[PDB]
Amino acid sequence: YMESTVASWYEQGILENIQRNKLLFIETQDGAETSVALEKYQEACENGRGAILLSVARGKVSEGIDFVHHYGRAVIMFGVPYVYTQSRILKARLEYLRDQFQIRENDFLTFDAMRHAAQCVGRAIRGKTDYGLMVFADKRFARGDKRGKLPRWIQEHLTDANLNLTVDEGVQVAKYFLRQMAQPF
Amino acid sequence: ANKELEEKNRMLQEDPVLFQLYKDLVVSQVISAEEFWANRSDIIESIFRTYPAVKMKYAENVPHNMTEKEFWTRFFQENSNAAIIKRFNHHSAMVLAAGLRKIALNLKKSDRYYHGPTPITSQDIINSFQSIRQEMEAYTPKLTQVLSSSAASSTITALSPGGALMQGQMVPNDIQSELKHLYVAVGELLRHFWSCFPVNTPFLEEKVVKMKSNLERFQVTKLCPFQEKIRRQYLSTNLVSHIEEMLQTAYNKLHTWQSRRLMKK
Amino acid sequence: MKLNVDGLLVYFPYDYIYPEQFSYMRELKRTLDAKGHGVLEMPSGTGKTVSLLALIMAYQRAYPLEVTKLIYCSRTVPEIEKVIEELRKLLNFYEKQEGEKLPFLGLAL
Amino acid sequence: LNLLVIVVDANPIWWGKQALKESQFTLSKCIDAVMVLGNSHLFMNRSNKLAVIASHIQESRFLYPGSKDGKYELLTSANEVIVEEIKDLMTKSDIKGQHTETLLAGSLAKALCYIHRMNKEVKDNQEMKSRILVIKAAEDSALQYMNFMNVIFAAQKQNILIDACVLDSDSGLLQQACDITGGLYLKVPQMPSLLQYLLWVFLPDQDQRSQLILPPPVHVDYRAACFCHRNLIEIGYVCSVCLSIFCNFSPICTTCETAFKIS
Amino acid sequence: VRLGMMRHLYVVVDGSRTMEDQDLKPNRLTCTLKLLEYFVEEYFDQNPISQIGIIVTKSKRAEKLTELSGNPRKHITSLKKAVDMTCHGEPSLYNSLSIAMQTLKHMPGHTSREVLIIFSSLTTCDPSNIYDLIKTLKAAKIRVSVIGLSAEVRVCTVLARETGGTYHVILDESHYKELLTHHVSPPPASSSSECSLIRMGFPQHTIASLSDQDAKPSFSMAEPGLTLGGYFCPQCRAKYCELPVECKICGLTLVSAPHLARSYHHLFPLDAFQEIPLEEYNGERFCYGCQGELKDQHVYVCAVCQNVFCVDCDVFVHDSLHCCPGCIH
Ligand SMILES: [Zn+2]
Ligand SMILES: [Zn+2]
Ligand SMILES: [Zn+2]
Ligand SMILES: [Zn+2]
Ligand SMILES: [Zn+2]
Repeated sequence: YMESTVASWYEQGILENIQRNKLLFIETQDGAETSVALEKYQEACENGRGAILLSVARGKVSEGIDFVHHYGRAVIMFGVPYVYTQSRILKARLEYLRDQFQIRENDFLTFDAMRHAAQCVGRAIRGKTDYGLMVFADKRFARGDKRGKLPRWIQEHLTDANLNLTVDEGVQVAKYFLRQMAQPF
Repeated sequence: ANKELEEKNRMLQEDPVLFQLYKDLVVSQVISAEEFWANRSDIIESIFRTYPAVKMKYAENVPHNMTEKEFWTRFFQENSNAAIIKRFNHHSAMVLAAGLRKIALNLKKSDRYYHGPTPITSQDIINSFQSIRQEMEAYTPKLTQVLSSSAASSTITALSPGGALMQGQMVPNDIQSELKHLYVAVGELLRHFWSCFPVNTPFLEEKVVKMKSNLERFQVTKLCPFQEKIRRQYLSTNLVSHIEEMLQTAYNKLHTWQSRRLMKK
Repeated sequence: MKLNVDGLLVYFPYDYIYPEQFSYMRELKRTLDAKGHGVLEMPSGTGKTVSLLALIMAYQRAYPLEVTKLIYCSRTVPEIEKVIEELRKLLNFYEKQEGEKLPFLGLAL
Repeated sequence: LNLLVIVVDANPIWWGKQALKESQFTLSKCIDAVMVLGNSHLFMNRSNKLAVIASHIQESRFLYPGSKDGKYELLTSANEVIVEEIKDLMTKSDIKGQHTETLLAGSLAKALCYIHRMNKEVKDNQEMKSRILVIKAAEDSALQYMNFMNVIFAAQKQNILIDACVLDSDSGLLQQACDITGGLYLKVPQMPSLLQYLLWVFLPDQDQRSQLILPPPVHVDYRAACFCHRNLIEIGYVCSVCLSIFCNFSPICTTCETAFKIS
Repeated sequence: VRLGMMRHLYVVVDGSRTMEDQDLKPNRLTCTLKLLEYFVEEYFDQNPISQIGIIVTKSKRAEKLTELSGNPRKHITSLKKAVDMTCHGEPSLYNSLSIAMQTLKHMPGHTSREVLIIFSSLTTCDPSNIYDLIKTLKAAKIRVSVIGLSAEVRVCTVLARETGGTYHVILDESHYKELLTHHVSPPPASSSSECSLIRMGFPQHTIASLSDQDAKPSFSMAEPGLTLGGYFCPQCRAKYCELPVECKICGLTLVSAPHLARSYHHLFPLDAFQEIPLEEYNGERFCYGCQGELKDQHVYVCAVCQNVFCVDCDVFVHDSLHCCPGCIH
């Protein structure tokens, strides 16, 4: 899915504009390329060029890496993280949970998505009270079930006013929030 | 390399004033010109710095029985899907690599500010105080006392242009440019002459250049008065003496500091 | 920074703790007192390690027989290195407070 | 509109010296002339407003915040209030031999903040062009230079014209003061005929001052001196802390105590 | 706290594309330039001895819009000209800081070299890494205090804190005014800062000696017509139209006594007056400062004169006059 989206953006002019605005780095399955790309991403973050690191939620990089102040400032989540519905291993794992312990298949699937999203979006608040915003570009997260299964600390901060902001409105509120966080305590 | 010649060619006609003054220093053959200087697309470039492969290809394929339009055409030209991601990763890495080249204050005297650089019996106060206290027991005499016609007329006559308290030529135009040019020349050479004059510079290699500049002062002021003579013998009006003060004061500083140096020795 | 926790008094190296830290410590002490397995969540990536370690050390001092030792597991070795750094800082703080070495050992496999 | 402020230097020592001398000019006549000038200023237009300040060794006091003789009521009130207050101030005054020099910087500071208050209160629709017609009458004090310079620069920033009208003495500090803000400087040598000078040189406002012939400004000697013996100096050696004009190069300036490093 | 009276300040303006965005009510670049005109005039009015320089950076290149000078009007004209600048390209902190460093490297040690980067586009495309340039900046003791716009840039944060400057982000236009007005004042001198005596020259205005006898005609020194009188120099002996100005020959600063006196209030800051709302046995209805009735429940008093001042009086005194009227007595 990441490759398809990247290819579509490349065919259109959006990707070139993104490249002009800020450097772009992408993740790949091979660990060596992942490590090199992340090493360059750190230097880009240190410098004023900036960087946009595209990765996969299930990618080992997402779990291994930890984002701190001036690292992964704004965490973008493109789509709810769901595993493919064809891998037969998950079919056993899921239908057995339905049969025993009485967990609905949809319930467990949404839980597996929300837990993974929280894992991959909760890094920006590592410590030392370093500001940062987590934007989820998916109307599915706006659903009550996803919000309810979301961790309490994120959900309570989340409000109905900004629950389903348009793209432009989200951009404006992000700019304003960054303004507020820029100033000292 | 003839870097000096290249710079002279570059500034020969691009900047008029610089070359005008530099030439003027030689027109009368004042001094050698060596001391003058001794003392004082985007897309292709981006690709050039971006792709080392393109740099090597350009070096090997330098135009030879081909055309730059064809070279431009050659630019744009799951296996392909992964190639795009790899190409962005490599291209961003290349861009980044190209951008990455290998006391609390305390004081003891504050009244000095209260009286800054600006410069500057007992029974008399008592007498004045009592007299002024008794002065104004009567008020509102404005009807006649404040002013009188004779005094008013005297004041108006004083305010007249010939009176007290009220005291009361652009004929040449072409001479203005010549005077400006001469002043610019004087400024240009006085800049180097005064560059290290205020500093003592008690060193042999430092003092050599002040000695040379001091001799250059004589040599330039040798030619200045001839142009002064040419200008003077026109109408004997609107004297230009400010230029003389600069030269005479520079000479006074030179001679006084020479005497001071001899005294120090 | 000695916190008069409900169960006992617990040392803490940093100057201040947020109310969520108080809640975390009290709930954790409740679980240890019940001596029953439980699960809890804390947002901060860092700070939870120091609070948890301090509470466990204080509980060990109060009831050494109740808990034989602490087995603290982390996802990855690069991450557990940060945990051992936090534990070293806490031990240095406690050693300075006490004024002498105590029979306490902590290590990473 | 225009807000005029008359800062009269009514120094009891000097004016009483005149009284003892029994000279023709007197503080009563000076106050009457200032009164006539203010009355004429308000006479110019309804929107115009005025105020008056006196200047004493101790402090400075404001002299200004029916038709018995067939008079304009407002100007009658002005006459009565100024006469009563000036007589009260002159009659009541403590004696302090240590301090006798006339105070002017504080009076000017009061004038400036008063003008600021009036500018704030007045409606934004009408623009106010304030002016300060300082009338000195005695020699200035050396110790007041710093504060007087502060108030002069504040006036420059706030766009108020200090029109000096020194008489019987030429205060270099005051002429320097008015030169900075562009106010006129007139030295009347005929004290009896002072009011004619006001109704010509000072009375016209900044609006019409440019389109009018007035006495040329007096040359200002912007002298500098070292802090040691108080004398003119053309080259000053200031530091980066004191910002003080000094005599000659020294290892360390006394007013700084800094650890200057030679080179 | 030691303060550096003389400071050479460079206001680095970025002609980035992001300046095109009209986040503020007018265009961002136009607003910045319009307010920076006021900043320049006020900076010269609050530090005559100091001088300023503007570097405009766009399209990855930095150009000196105006060299160091003591004339506010020339810089104001440069600002007005730049108002119409195209505003296309990308800035380069390395290029801008390198130009500023090249110009400021030969500046005297005693003066405080300062840079105020009005950063608009968060991106910084530079030929070379800026962390290396940070070391040279620290070595050269050039203070750099960035003012970011709509972004908390990390590289500029480290730049400011490491080099000793301060970092800020614009909350709004009103806060932008406050930020620049605050930066107007001289910064305190730190341990790295050093003070040294500086040669100074005080000219005197001169005119025709007597009825244009032995006159001193001259045009100017940086279409000037003949001038009967003007300022001069102790050493240049070259006519100068306006003061204060650096010598074109001597290299010595020419400046009059009032210009120096304008900066004494910095050495003598006014202690804040305690604000007491209640009357507190203050039976004087008229405010001493302005001789006006106190229409609000607020009063200010000194620790020496113990006078009474209203809100407007205290605000004006602490803002512009920089001295207490009654407490002068
Ligand atoms: Zn001396
Ligand atoms: Zn000093
Ligand atoms: Zn000079
Ligand atoms: Zn008041
Ligand atoms: Zn006071």
